[PDB]
Amino acid sequence: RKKEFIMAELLQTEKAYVRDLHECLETYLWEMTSGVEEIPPGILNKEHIIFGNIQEIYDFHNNIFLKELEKYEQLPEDVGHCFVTWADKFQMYVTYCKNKPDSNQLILEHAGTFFDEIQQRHGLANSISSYLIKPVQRVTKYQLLLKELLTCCEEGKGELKDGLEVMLSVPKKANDAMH
Amino acid sequence: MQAIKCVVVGDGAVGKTCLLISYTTNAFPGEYIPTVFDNYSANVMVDGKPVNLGLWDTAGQEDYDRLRPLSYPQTDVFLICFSLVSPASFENVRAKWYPEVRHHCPNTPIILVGTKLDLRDDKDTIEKLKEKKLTPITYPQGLAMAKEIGAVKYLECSALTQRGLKTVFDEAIRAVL
Ligand SMILES: Cc1cc(NC(=O)NCCS(=O)(=O)c2ccccc2)no1
Repeated sequence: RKKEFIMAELLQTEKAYVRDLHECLETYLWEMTSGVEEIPPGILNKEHIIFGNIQEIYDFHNNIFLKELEKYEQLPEDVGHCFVTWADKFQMYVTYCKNKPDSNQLILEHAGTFFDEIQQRHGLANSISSYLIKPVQRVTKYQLLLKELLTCCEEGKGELKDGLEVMLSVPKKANDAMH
Repeated sequence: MQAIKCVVVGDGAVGKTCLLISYTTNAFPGEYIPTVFDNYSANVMVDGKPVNLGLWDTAGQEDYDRLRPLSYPQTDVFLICFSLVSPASFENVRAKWYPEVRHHCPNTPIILVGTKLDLRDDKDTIEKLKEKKLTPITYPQGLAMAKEIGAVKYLECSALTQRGLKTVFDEAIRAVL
């Protein structure tokens, strides 16, 4: 039962993450790249600095990773292999974290209430800052879920150990990349 | 309407996720303790005046010294937590949590929260502790830690019994108005 609770959370939280990145892209990013609203000169064409590579992270999770986790729904003890398979894609969290301080300062110093206006307009509970921390959260959270699986799966579970090793290494590499 | 970002930091042993889940759902999750608490906001009324309170978890990031501070900027209040039945977590307030929080957010108020109050009177826990030549963390210890770090309050709570829980977050808000 515990292994299934965890896989169920893994999947439910993955869907939410995909939903949240999607929201972020289609509200905050879209308004800027639209040219429907008037954009502060401080941030103009600096969407690459604000959102870093989050499009690419979304595409990964939305085209591939969620489809593949789903396939492991009845295979919790093997789901570490999913991460092994797709390890290279997680390197894009390294790029993302690197950029995050730059994104954050940029927003303080030069966007005033641009994003607050959009938040308010669309009626979102999450600020642009709340959406933009999520990839950092998510990348450190996977390793928690795998540890939980390790507490309740048998010695048919180096199909977790290697998954976990990957998901310990990604955030560390991201961590060690920061200026 | 006033929006409040509140970040919750501390060791894995505090039960950060559990605390937040228990506060927000009004119930200890019991069956299964989820590992994920997604950034939350909700309107509550404090001293009459309604407020939008924002809660960010930090669990998972405890080994990532340069990633954790990504969540720090523009925080209105921090909860620095330790578990009342982990002396290590308590000492970490001083050694790890307070320093990085001050280094990045020098003027942001801190509430010191001792969690797992329900285990401080628990034989099996107390015995597990006696075996390591240790005891639970008592009330004057928390007060003295709070003074040392500049906490506006030291508060104790249980996610399990809900005791002191609502108060923790009420006081997080009162420290910003
Ligand atoms: C934060 C936080 C947690 C808490 N109290 C807490 O965890 N008490 C121990 C719970 S247990 O381990 O006995 C247990 C029993 C049944 C299902 C699951 C767990 N107070 O603050």
